[PDB]
Amino acid sequence: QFVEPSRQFVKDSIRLVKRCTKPDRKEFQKIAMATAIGFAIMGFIGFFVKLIHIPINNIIV
Amino acid sequence: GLKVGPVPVLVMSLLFIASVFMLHIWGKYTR
Amino acid sequence: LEVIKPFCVILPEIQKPERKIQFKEKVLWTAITLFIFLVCCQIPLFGIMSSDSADPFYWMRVILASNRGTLMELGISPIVTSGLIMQLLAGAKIIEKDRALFNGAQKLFGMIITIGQSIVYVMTGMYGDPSEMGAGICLLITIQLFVAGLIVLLLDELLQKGYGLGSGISLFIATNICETIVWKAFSPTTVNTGRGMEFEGAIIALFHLLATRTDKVRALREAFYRQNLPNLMNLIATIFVFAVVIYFQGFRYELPIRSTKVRGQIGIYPIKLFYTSNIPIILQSALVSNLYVISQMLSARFSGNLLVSLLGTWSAYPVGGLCYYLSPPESFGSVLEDPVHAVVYIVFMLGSCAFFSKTWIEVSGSSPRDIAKQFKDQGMVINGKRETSIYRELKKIIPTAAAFGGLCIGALSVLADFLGAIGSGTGILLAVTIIYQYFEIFVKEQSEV
Ligand SMILES: C=C1CN(S(=O)(=O)c2ccc(C)cc2)CCCN(Cc2ccccc2)CCCN(S(=O)(=O)c2ccc(C)cc2)C1
Repeated sequence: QFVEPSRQFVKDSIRLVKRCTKPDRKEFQKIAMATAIGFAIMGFIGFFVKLIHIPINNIIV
Repeated sequence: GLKVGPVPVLVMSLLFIASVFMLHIWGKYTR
Repeated sequence: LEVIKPFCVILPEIQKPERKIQFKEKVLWTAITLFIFLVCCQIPLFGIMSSDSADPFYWMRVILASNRGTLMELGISPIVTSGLIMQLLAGAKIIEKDRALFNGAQKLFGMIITIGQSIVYVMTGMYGDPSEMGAGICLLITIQLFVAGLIVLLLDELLQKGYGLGSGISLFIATNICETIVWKAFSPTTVNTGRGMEFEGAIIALFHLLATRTDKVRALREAFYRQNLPNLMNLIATIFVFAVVIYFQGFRYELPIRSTKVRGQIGIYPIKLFYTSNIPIILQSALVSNLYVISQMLSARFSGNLLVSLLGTWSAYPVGGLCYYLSPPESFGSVLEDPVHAVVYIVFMLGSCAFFSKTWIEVSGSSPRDIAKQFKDQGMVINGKRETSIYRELKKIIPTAAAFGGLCIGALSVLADFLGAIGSGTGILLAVTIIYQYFEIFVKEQSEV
C-alpha cells in the first residue's frame, strides 16, 4: 500500500530538485572559501591549543 | 542581578583555569 | 516562577551590548569564546585516580562537544539540557522582566542538572571507584564540573546576546569536529611500532615517509592506505564530502514573494533543500548515542539478559542487536561481507533523517501553515499567485523540501561513513552546516550594510 506514496514522494522530490536553484561555480567557490576559512580557524586554533597544552598537562600531571 | 560583560567572563574563565592549575600543583607538591 | 526568583537572581548574567557589535568584533569574540572552550577542554580535572576504564559516554563526545577527564567533560550539556528542560516545562504550562526571569530559571535548571550529571559521571566509575576517591575528591570533581558548566552557560550567553556569531552548541560542536579533523591531519604524535616512527597525522606521516624511506612508491602507498593511523585517502574523502555537502547545501527554491501592505519591495523567499539545517543529524546522533550508552551500561551490569542481548552486543563496537544495525559499517568490505546490515543501516539513516526533518518542521514552527501565517502577518504574496493560495504553494514545496533535505543529509552522512572520511558522517555534516550558518550570518550582515 506504500507503493503509491513512495512514487508520489519520488516525483515531488524530483520536481523540487529540478526547480531548485543549484549553485553555480561562483557561488560554490564563495561558499567553499568561507567554509575553508571557518574550518581552518576552528581546527587550527584547537590544534595549536592542544599542542600547547600537551606539555602543560605533562608538567602538571 | 549581576550583569557582567564579556571581558569579565574571559577573566573569570582564565581564573577558573588558573585555579584548576593551582589545584594540580598543590596536589603534586603534597604527594 | 515566583518561588524561583530569589534563586534566579543569584547567578551571573551577560549585559546586552549598548550598540550593535560589528561583524569583525563579533568574529573576534567568537574566536575568544571558542579559544576559552578549547583551553578548558585541554585541562584535566583534579582528583582523577585513573582513566584506564573505557569511556561509557564515548558516543556522546561528538554531539555534546565533550572531552573525557577534562573541564569540558560535560561539554555543552548545560546549554542543551537547560533548553530542553525549559521547553518541556513550557509544554507542561508550568513555566512562562519576564525574559530576565526566564533566563535566570533556565540557568538555575541547567546548573542543577549539571550537578546531577557530574554526580552520574562520578558514579559511573569513570575516574575510579568512588569509594576509593572519597567524598572529598568526588565533591572537588563535582565543584570543578559545576564551575565549568557555569562558564559554558556564560559563554553561550556571550555568543547569543550579541557578542558572538551564534549559539554555543553549534560553535563548540563544529570547533571540536574541526579540531579532530585537523589533529588527524597534522598530529606530531609519533606511534612507534616494529617499523619505526609513524606520525599520527596523515600529512606529517606522508612527509616523514617521503623523506626517510628509500622506496618512495612504497612510502606513498603506505601513507595513502595506512590501516593503523589516518590515511591520506581519508582526508581526500573528507574534502570530497565537504565539497558535496557544500554543493547540496546551496540548493534552494526561490519563491518570488511580493508585498501587498506596502508596495514596491519585490523580493525572494528561499526555501532551502536542507530546510532543517543539521537538525535531523543532531536528533539521529542523539538517539543513536543515547541508545549506545544505555546498551553499554546494560551489557556491563545486566549481562546475559535476552532484552539486553537484542538491544545490543559489544566486543568497543557493537557486534549484534539493535545497536549493531544502527552502526556505520567499518569499511566497504564490511558492507560486502554483510549486505543485510548495510541495507538496514542505510534505510534507518535515510528514514530517520527524513522523519526527524518533517517532525521538526511541524514542531519548530517552520511548517507551511506557519509560513503562510507569517506571510499573512507581513502582507506578503507570491508574485504569480493569489493571497489565499499561498498556503497551497507552501504545502507543495516546504513538506517535500524538508523530507528530501533530511533524506539527502542522511545520504551524505551514509556516504561519508562509507568513504571512511575523517570525522565520520555526523561530524562532517554538522561542521559544514554550522560553518554555512556562520557564512549566512556574514552575508546577512553584509547585505544589511
Ligand atoms: C545533554 C545530555 C544529552 N542529551 S541528547 O539527547 O543526547 C542531545 C545532545 C545534543 C543536542 C544538540 C540535543 C540533544 C540531552 C538531554 C536529554 N536528557 C536530559 C534529562 C532527562 C531526564 C531528566 C533530566 C535530564 C537525558 C540525557 C542526559 N545526558 S547524559 O549525561 O550524557 C546521559 C546519562 C545517562 C544515560 C543512560 C544517557 C545519557 C546529557
